[PDB]
Amino acid sequence: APPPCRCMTSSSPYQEFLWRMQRPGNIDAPSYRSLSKGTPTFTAHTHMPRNCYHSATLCMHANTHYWTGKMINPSCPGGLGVTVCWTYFTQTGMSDGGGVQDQAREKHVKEVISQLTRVHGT
Amino acid sequence: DQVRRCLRANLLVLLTVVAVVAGVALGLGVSGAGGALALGPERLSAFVFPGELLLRLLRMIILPLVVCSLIGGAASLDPGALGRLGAWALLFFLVTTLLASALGVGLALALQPGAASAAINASAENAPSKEVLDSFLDLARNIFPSNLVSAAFRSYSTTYEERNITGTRVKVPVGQEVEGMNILGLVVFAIVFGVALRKLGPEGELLIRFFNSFNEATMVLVSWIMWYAPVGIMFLVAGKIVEMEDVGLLFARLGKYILCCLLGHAIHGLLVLPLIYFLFTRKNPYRFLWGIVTPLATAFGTSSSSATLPLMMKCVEENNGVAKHISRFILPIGATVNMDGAALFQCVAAVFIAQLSQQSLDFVKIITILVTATASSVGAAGIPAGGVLTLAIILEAVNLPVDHISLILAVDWLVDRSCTVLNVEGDALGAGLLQNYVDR
Amino acid sequence: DQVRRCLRANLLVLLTVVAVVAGVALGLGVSGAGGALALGPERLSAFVFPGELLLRLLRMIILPLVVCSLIGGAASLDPGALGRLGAWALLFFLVTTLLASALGVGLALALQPGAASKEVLDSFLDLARNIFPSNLVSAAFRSYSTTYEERNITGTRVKVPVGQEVEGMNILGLVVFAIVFGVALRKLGPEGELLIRFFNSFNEATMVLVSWIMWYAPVGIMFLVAGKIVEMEDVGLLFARLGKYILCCLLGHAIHGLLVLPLIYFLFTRKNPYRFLWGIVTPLATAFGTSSSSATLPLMMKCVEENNGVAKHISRFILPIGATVNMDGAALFQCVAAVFIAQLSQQSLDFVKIITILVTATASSVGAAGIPAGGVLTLAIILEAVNLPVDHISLILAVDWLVDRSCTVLNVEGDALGAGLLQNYVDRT
Amino acid sequence: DQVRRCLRANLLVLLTVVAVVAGVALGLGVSGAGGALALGPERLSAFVFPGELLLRLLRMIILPLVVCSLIGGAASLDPGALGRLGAWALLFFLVTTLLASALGVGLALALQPGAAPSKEVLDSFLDLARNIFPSNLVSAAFRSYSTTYEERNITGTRVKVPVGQEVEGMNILGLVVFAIVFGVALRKLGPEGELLIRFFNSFNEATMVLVSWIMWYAPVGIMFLVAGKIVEMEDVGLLFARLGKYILCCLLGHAIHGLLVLPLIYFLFTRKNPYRFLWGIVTPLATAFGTSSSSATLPLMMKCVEENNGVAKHISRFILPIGATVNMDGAALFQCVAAVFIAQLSQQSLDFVKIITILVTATASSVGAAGIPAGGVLTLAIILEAVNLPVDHISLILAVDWLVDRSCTVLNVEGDALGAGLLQNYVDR
Repeated sequence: APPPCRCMTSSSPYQEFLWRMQRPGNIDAPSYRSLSKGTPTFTAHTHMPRNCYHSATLCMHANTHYWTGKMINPSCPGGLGVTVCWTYFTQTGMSDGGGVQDQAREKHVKEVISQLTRVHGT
Repeated sequence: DQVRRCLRANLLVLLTVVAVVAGVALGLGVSGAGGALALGPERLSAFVFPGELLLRLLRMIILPLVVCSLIGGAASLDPGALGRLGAWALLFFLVTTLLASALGVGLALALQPGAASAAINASAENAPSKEVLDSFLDLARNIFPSNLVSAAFRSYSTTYEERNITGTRVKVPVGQEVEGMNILGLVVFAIVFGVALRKLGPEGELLIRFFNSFNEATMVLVSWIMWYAPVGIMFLVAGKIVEMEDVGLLFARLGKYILCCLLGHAIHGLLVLPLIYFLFTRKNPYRFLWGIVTPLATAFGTSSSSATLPLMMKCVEENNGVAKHISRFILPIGATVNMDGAALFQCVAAVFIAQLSQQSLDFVKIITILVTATASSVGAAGIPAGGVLTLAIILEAVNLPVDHISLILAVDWLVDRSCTVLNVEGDALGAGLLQNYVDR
Repeated sequence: DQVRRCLRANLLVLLTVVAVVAGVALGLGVSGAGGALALGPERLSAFVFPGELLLRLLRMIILPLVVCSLIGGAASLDPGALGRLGAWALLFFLVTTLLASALGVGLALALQPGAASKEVLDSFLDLARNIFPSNLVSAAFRSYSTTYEERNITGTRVKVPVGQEVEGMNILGLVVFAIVFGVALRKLGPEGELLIRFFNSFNEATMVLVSWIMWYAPVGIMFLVAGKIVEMEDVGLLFARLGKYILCCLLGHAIHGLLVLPLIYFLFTRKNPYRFLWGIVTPLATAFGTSSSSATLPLMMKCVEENNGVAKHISRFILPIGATVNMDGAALFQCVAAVFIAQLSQQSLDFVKIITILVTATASSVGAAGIPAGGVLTLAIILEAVNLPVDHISLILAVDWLVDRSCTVLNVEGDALGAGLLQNYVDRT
Repeated sequence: DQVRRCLRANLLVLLTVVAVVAGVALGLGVSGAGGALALGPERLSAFVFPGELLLRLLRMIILPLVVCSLIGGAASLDPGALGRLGAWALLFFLVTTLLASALGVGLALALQPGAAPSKEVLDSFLDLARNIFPSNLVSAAFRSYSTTYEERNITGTRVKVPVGQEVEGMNILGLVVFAIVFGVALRKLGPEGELLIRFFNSFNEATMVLVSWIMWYAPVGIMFLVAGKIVEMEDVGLLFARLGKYILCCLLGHAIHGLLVLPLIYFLFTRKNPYRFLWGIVTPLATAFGTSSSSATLPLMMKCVEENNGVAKHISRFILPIGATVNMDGAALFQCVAAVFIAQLSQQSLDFVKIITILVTATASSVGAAGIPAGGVLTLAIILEAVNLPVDHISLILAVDWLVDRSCTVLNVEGDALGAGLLQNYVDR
């Protein structure tokens, strides 16, 4: 039901180099090996702070749900003004100060509570 | 009258215990005659605000207190003496962590929380995991922070970039600094700066005087906040009880897990650490516990060992009069290193998850889960819900399914508070043993 | 000649005036060949750049100044300052400051000098969260603010509020922390003195730099005014709102002292206030001439001993030392100016914003050491705490030359009336 | 024998040089036996971690060192003498940067190695000016300023307006400027500022002790950095066959500038042996080549210039922190050579005006570039947009970026040290 994701990697290696150099806490230049090469492909981040997107929507890729949105800060992953995709849940034990990933976490835990309470009732 | 003098001397601890009792009673009464549904979300936020305010007041004090206290403590002792005291303290910390972890594993194996397993009750998607080597490298990066100002409010954590989902996923790791105070890096830098100040001389003397005066002013602020603490504790307990829904119905099948966690916490806090204190100091550990009642109750209210560090420091200073330098060097380190309740939580939770999925536990698996629980308890954040990430690392190391983590997060609000109580008790008891050793 | 020395001593005021006039002239000359011309709306931030540089410079030296100044000022108070008399004097001064600010805010909104998203009433908990910051270093550059969502999960239009740290520089929380740290430092004793010396030396170092920025201020003010005239119309409401505002605030604080100090003198002493006023005429006229409370300090002492029944000790306690944070009229100026600026930006400041502004204003009611245009830095601090626009301060600095003498007269009147009340209180005991 | 005593005297130099050589050898050996394909991702990360640890250790102490050293240095001289010294320092920096840029342009033209939101050059200059004067010291301690273009007007009139926002960085330049001004202010005060002077001096001495411990750790980190950088290569043969002329141009220009041009200037103005000074600073040069960052090797440079060579305390602590940010000759030569190489790749002719713009914009970019690894790549976009013919396919420059960046760092720190020695002699005269 969600529309397909259009979240490609960097078109040029320089853009990837630029956004990976200005990420918070960076200490060294990214290696040329780690930069994406060839034809662009789908990519997804495992964590994205709430202060990087104005709004996020669900998208589908390979029968898996992802969040998609537009970045508002060059220090945020993906660059500046680049539509990127990130995973439905953030890393376990990790928080992004609210936002879609957190809201998904509490949604999942409340669904678990509801079904487990129903199990108790039966 | 003698009783009047007794209440006047112990007015704070009685106020704190009455606040806890009144908070539990008020939460139960509001939940029974209503809850989050009878009053709107705005009324709920207004109701729970004073406790959050108390937590914010304690969190405002942590950074200058830890930095100044560790600088003064490291600079007031010889580098060799500081090294010997720190080595013994780390030995004590690891001994307590192993004892708590072993006790937790034994109780979790004896009572079998996941024996019935209800009806599995797991599926949407699977949350991403963090590799073990990446977690240890993250710990090593948080030590020696890159930027001193930036480490005061944010810390390093590695993330991943899932590329080519259909095209042979590679999971390239890319790291970034996320929100959350880097206590450990500041602690390490403070210790190194203190030993450098001692190595310097008279210039170090001027800076030592500066930081000691800053710590004393911070202690005056702590004294003022400690009086407001009971109201915040009451409102935290009441609001957390009211917000949480369907008491008992959750417990009807989680009772085994809750019993395992709380029984391990009670045994470690009433028979293991007091036993070590009695066998090493020949004093009464329960007098020490009585002196530190209200930091334990503040920890119970806040569910954060980092928050309750200033109150524990003051209570250790006035009651059970540990010397200032040894207390101010040991307590900040143990607030981020010694986490006995957390280790017991993670061992019990991992065994419960393993029993949910009907997997054998053998012997080498128990050994590696104990070692990884101990080695990953250090460096864990003192913030509330801080043991979930370390438990996830443990689960990744032990090769168990992760999808049942929601059952662990289901009832973690109370057992996390119990863990905080156990951690702060271990800190205080270690300070007591070290004070008795330096008295001899 | 004496006039040359007089102009040299007031070099800054004349320099600022000539700068405002030249900025207006440059804006008028450029406009007509500007707007859609002079690079168009694009590349506009080139004419106004020196002013933005000045604004950045003023925003830089604010944090250490507020923190260190309030720590030093808070540790300089004393309950032991004559015991009851010092407590009564600070209490009376406190009440006057809180009432003067309330009168100014009320009269400001009452006349509305200006006026040619949605935030609920429960924003007071957000304010209370802001004043007691969770993290001190995060409070140095960012502040808490609640936003709203829509979930459509439990019914429709839930509008659940979730808060996050965005911006604001959170000075108010720092002010509270500075006051508490200062009183704790005084409470400490013979250790606290080293830290007190440290912070006072830091404030002194910060003040020379502030003086340097005040010297750089005219080019930025000129370029600010020039940029502000082109983006709008000069014949437009900006002028009429300045005639409204300068005059409004003037008459405001004037009648303020005229009816407020007299009432407190009477209901407490049952004497004739105009007899007290007639005795201290020539210090008031000296204050009108010099526009500086520091200048008329020797004259108040001479006129107060003989013309009023002050004793030597009570006079030497009220006129000096008491002059710190004494300026009531300055507070009326900054409150009226902040309200005028708020209506200038067409912003709905409903109630919590108003109260926070009033409190910050009473607190910064200090500063200036009493120099002319001494309320401008504290007004800038007020604008910074309330996240109101600061770039429109140049219109306020444009015309302070005339209001400041009125403010000085009000300040010296408050000083003299406070001396009269304290002398009558200690005579009657 | 005296050989062992000599080895004991120069143990640090030997350890760092042997660390660099062993890093090269280990990188080549590991690349021969698998080239990170046999290692795999996890083993590669564990292999390259210790160098990152050394870099983080050196970045940990750069902020307090720069701030305290600059305050003490600015307070250790009179304002007039400091102004004269600064004027000479910036003149030397400008002349050296222009010479390096001209040499790079000439060599790239002679050898001919050639055969997305935008950013206006005026906005880049304004961003540099804004970073010089920070708006928040605590915020400027960990992030910088950069402009952004967005469409806020109607779709009929689509024009790019510049908006401002904060990006991650260090903004070391603004902190340098603020520290210098604060030191001058502290010297303006009398006995009041002496306590602060002693405070900052003590903090600097403690930071120097940490510097000594970290530099004792350094050789292992340098070895692993070099080894990891060598291992990360993919196709050495094809990469060299494509970029050999460009690598030769950059390294030959750097070698000419570091062995002929700067020693000649030093010899004419000092009449001593510049290579003795270079021998004194071997260890910071090798550390700079190991870490590829001028900020990390600044403490070792200050210590070695102060101890091994006869340079006064105030001169080193005032000049070297400034030159570690504003004086970058190697980055200038890099950026000029890369711009000419990219222009020749696109078959775009460069006349006199384009060459002059390349030189001027390269000087401005080198002033604005940061002392972080691969810091000169970012301002290459500014230069390319200034010429506006070379669309930004800087991707061909990379994959050999580490080696040329390392040469740039060595050249920059060498220029800083030579300028410090020249100013020491000029003061001594």
